[PDB]
Amino acid sequence: MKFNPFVTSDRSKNRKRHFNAPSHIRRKIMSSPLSKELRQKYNVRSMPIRKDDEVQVVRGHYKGQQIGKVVQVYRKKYVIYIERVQREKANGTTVHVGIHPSKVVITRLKLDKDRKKILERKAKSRQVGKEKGK
Amino acid sequence: GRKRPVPKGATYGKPVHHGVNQLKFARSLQSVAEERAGRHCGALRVLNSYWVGEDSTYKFFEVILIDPFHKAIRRNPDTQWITKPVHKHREMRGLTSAGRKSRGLGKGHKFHHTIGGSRRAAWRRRNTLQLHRYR
Amino acid sequence: APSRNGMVLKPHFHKDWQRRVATWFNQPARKIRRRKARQAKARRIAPRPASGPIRPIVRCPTVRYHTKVRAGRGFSLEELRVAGIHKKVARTIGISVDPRRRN
Amino acid sequence: AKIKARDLRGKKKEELLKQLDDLKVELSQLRVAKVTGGAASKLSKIRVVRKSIARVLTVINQTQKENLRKFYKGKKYKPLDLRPKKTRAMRRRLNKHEENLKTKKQQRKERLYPLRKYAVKA
Amino acid sequence: FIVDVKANKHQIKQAVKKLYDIDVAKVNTLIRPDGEKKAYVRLAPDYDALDVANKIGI
Amino acid sequence: TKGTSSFGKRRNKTHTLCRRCGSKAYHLQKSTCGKCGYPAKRKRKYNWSAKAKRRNTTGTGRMRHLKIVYRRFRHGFREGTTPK
Amino acid sequence: TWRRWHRRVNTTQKRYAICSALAASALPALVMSKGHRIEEVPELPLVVEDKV
Amino acid sequence: SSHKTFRIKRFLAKKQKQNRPIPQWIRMKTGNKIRYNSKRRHWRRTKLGL
RNA sequence: CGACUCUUAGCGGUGGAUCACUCGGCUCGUGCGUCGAUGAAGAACGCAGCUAGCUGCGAGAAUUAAUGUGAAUUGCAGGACACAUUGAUCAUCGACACUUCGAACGCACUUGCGGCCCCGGGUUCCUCCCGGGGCUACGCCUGUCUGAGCGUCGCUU
RNA sequence: CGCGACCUCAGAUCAGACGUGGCGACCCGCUGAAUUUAAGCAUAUUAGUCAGCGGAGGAAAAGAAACUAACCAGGAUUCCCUCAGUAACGGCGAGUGAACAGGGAAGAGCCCAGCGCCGAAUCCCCGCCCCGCGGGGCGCGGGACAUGUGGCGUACGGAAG
RNA sequence: AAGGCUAAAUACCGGCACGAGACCGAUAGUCAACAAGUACCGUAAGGGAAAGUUGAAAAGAACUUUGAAGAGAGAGUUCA
RNA sequence: GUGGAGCCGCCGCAGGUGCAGAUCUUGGUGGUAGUAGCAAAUAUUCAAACGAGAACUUUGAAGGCCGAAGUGGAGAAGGG
Ligand SMILES: [Mg+2]
Ligand SMILES: [Mg+2]
Ligand SMILES: [Mg+2]
Ligand SMILES: [Mg+2]
Ligand SMILES: [Mg+2]
Ligand SMILES: [Mg+2]
Ligand SMILES: [Mg+2]
Ligand SMILES: [Zn+2]
Repeated sequence: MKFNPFVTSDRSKNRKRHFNAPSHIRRKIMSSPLSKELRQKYNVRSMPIRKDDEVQVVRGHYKGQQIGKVVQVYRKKYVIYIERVQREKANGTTVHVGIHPSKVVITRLKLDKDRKKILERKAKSRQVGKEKGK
Repeated sequence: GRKRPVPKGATYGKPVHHGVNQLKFARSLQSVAEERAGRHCGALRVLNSYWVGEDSTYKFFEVILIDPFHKAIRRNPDTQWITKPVHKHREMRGLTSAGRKSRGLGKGHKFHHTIGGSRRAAWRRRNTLQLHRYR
Repeated sequence: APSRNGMVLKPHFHKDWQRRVATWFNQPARKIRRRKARQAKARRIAPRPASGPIRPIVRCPTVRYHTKVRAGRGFSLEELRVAGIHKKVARTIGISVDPRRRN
Repeated sequence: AKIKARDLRGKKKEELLKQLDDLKVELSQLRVAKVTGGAASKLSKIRVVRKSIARVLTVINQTQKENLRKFYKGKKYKPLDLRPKKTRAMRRRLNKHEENLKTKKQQRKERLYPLRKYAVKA
Repeated sequence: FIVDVKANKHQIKQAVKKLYDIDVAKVNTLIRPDGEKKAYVRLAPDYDALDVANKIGI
Repeated sequence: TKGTSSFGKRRNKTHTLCRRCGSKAYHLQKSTCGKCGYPAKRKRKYNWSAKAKRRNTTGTGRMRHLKIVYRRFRHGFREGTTPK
Repeated sequence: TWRRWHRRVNTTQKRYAICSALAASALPALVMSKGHRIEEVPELPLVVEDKV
Repeated sequence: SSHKTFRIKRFLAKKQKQNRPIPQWIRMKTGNKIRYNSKRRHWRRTKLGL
């Protein structure tokens, strides 16, 4: 239950802060869980999705053990595009159908200098949660 | 006194408001005299004034004024009260001893028509409907 | 406009009374505000006591009330003079002084 | 060929203006390329040089106003755009010194009769 | 050319002379009703227009 | 002759646009504006129409400078720059 | 907005209703006929010790 | 008029530049709902009034 | 027989009611309570690669610098992916910049007309010769400089 | 006739400052109707409210008694609950209508002119410096203000020697 | 008495930020859920609207055919 | 049967609580009705070309009108 009297609990103001979101908040809210192999090696739960993560889809019409990299992350439409899941048009041109990153599981991160520093900070802040149990 | 500035003495109301020519302007003349002295010099702050002659037509008052930004005024902490920005234009609000005589305030049984704050601050409190929450 | 046996009434609603209405919806919101004006004053001061200085024994005026004892404003000079303490040192002891009171 | 402002600060005044006039020359001949048939590539270049031309003008003005504020530092009567803005009413408050002035009648009232701390049980 | 609307003909006549390194005979301005000032810069007969236009692109 | 033929002579204008509010109310003969009273120093506004305040009060334009004043308020009007 | 939103109840009726609200939470019929499935529970004024 | 001052004709140039249809590439944008310029002024029907 | 008219029902049309949704109100409440000559509020104009509006901006014009963030923006193109350079974007915003009218301020408001001072070149310039820069409103305070008076008076002739 | 002082006044694009306009919910100073009610209407009521005009501020105004009281007396202002729809006003018709005790919220007090006293013991401005950051000074030497009275101790609860 | 300052408790339907509700649900609620003080009207002061909804995702109906085209008849997308 | 995401019973509570009328408000649609009417200032006709298509476009010829206070040739105001 919410106790902080400075953060909302109404329906209409939480939606309005969702669809009018700034694009740096919008990478935070488009996060996806790591795979069960990979969340044990990094002891971190979920990550904001970027451009060349290997990834597979866990619910929807296109799902099931189809590791294949993302290629384009629309923040404005809250949608990643993955290189394999597509759709033929009536014209015959093939287009990417778009799926939301909550319905999607990272199977290989793309590490750079920053994705070390994001994982290490998200992992270090969990041992203090373990140290509280005294 | 003031003549009621109305065309040809026609006030167009009930007969208790035909008062063209016996009207008396409830603020004093010295308060008028300080008011058009501190109006010309809006950079000056006005303290009070006194009487220096009257003829039959004119009445003459010496109005004393204070420059808030001179360093003989902005130092000397017994003078620093007037250079504090609530005292901007004291006579257009009626705050000096010439002008505060016209508000009718003071302690007493003779002056509790203004027994909260000012004259209309009494009237607003006497004429508000103070309905509570559990009533 | 009147009727059978009832009261003859003078409601004073012949004046524009909906503009000057005061509704007390903030009155719990201010009772929890001036509690905080006391608590964050009491710890603000010292071990000096809350609710200010010490007040005198004062008997009320006006025959209806002259049989009782009330807390007054200040002790005053005559009573401060006999007790031995100075008239301007008394208000940093914690003793309020009312110089216009007579004994 | 990118222009970064953290690179430009190590340059001299004679070198910025020669490099400012340069970017005004490419920007003029791309406006010729817009009014003719033009080229797809050329039109795009038009925005990345006019924001590049504001990086040069910013470093000129920031290495002038803060070159000139170190001239008047420690002087009476320094100019109006070098005085702090803060709001109109802030400039007419007294100051952190003259609001501390206490009259000598009220200084000896303080040192003779200070406020004591006390407590009331015993 | 099309010239910024605060520019008179003495300002134009030095501005084509210093950018394009050419002599200007006379200038005739015009406010064309899209709102921008059009200038008809005539050259001195020493110069030519059909090749000065070539070195500025068109 | 009272109506549509007397609408034929409507040919010369009374009001042109004001230099201060852009209104087509700067009267040409009287040389004052209808909405703002241009050559007068104070703005022409009246309590007997709360809409005509609402058309032109503060907050209805760009607020080129009060956006910045209302923004610098919530940090106490800083002057010196950031640390790196 | 000056509708009388709020109501007074004099406090011996507040305490009258709060003795009648506690005394019916000891009768098993009234507390089960309000729907609380209290079949398997032991003794109806349930008291666990103060260690809880 | 053919006798117009500079503040008249830079007012008329502003009214003339803004009387133009929407470009066709905005109807394809994400989340618009403008589909024709509704503020269109025609020189016979609606007049500026100076 | 057919047509016409009428009453019911199906099906199609006209119309946008009902229902379900809601980035909008409205009410109450809490916290702060900040404009302007250092040019406010407002107005006008302009600014995007393709852009009329709303929005955002001011010739540094759909944004500059900085800090935070750390790979997008997206209707289509285009371009730098460089990030153990400086790093896309977005938020913050403390540095810089901020055309014209407006208290509006050289004078007028007709982009009309000046006046001094200095600068770069032309008569190497006074006596009205191009561009640029600075200055020039009213009230009023303290001080300065200049000086009016058969005002009061001194020392004189 | 000249020169010097001082008083009254001028001028300046003088050196350095200031005022203007906006917003106006609340607040302060004035100005101010009528519809309406009285089953008509003039005094009255609406109402010292609407409109008009001027000044502010984060609050404003008020405020340390030329008070309330009439007894065993209270002790600046402001706000609340009462007093009270009461004393009183009024074609005594319609209507209008405060306060003091009392209970609370909050609580805080002070300063000058004058009367005398101290050789004006005082302030502003400029100049170079002690020595400084983010600039303000007590220290130094000049120009003014000022005796037609700056500064100190003092305020009615008394004060001074 | 005819001179002066002074905090707190108090007022706030304007402002900047916030939280909520036995409220209203596109003829309602602000005039205004949207390019609303907007189009438009009046010489001017002033007046001042209409207007929410594809789908989960544009996957917005390629191609054939009749017709000069609108408009069809097939085919196709979609759970529809 | 359509429709495609919420809703209802009982015990108490609370209202912006139920329409046929108000020359009611806003929106929609009929009969009248393929009806009144598309009649001020004398007037058109032949061929051709372009075209999917011509009483109306262009051109050629014929017939006519304005008839120099014009149905001609230029402007102010206004329009933009
Ligand atoms: Mg809400
Ligand atoms: Mg009751
Ligand atoms: Mg509808
Ligand atoms: Mg930047
Ligand atoms: Mg100049
Ligand atoms: Mg003037
Ligand atoms: Mg303020
Ligand atoms: Zn105007």
